[PDB]
Amino acid sequence: YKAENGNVKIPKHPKRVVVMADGYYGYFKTLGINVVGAPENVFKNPYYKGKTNGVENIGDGTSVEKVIDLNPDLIIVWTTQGADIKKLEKIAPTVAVKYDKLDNIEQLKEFAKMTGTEDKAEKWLAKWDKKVAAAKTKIKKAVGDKTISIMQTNGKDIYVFGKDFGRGGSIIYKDLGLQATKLTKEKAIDQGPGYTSISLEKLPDFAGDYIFAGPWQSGGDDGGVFESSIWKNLNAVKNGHVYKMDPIGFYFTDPISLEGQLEFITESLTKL
Repeated sequence: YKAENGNVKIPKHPKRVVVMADGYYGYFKTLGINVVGAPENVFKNPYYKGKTNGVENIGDGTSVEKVIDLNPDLIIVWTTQGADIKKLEKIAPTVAVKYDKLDNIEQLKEFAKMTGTEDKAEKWLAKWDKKVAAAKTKIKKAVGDKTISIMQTNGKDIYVFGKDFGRGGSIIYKDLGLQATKLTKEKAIDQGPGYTSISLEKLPDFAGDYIFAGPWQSGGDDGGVFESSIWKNLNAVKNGHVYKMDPIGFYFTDPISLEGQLEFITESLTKL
């Protein structure tokens, strides 16, 4: 059908897709499309491997040779993935998808039109819109109108995320309608491209009543922030309103990964 990389007619009702874009794997596994290969991370996501990977192979997303051997019938990859968009076309209809062009929820609706299973898609949106109801209440009835901030650490820099950049932020601020610090909203939501880099200095400005902290990438030095003097000085840390966050798990935004995401947020704010 139509695409950012020229209209390259796709076979309706495929049966062998190679999701080159890790992020979009959970979207196909949910819709029903049979995937035949996905990059590294896909198997490293808890929400994924944790319970899904019947017949899919690996490959970081470069070896243009491993892609053929899987004899796909559809090659769906990010526009800026990194692999030559022309070469992959030499294997099977290759549909390039612009990163963040679409939404997060709407992005699954597209992958439903592109294929031909809207009935399996609309079936999910029902379950989602439903879980949210429960959660939105249970939460508000257990946290009132406090301030919840999502932030990750990278060296000496900290990224206090808002509503537009992943990390459950779509869940926290949109799907849950929870409020953040007047500053997190002022620079990470009502402005920023989704996040706001900071330092150990600018922290008691963002740190809300509850924190969803966690490292930037799995395996490595936390930077010394979570082990700093100002971080443990905060009020949110004291009361015990800090919940680590698995980066590999919180990096996706597909359906399967969101359910686990929101679910984590829920118990992390309803326990006594």
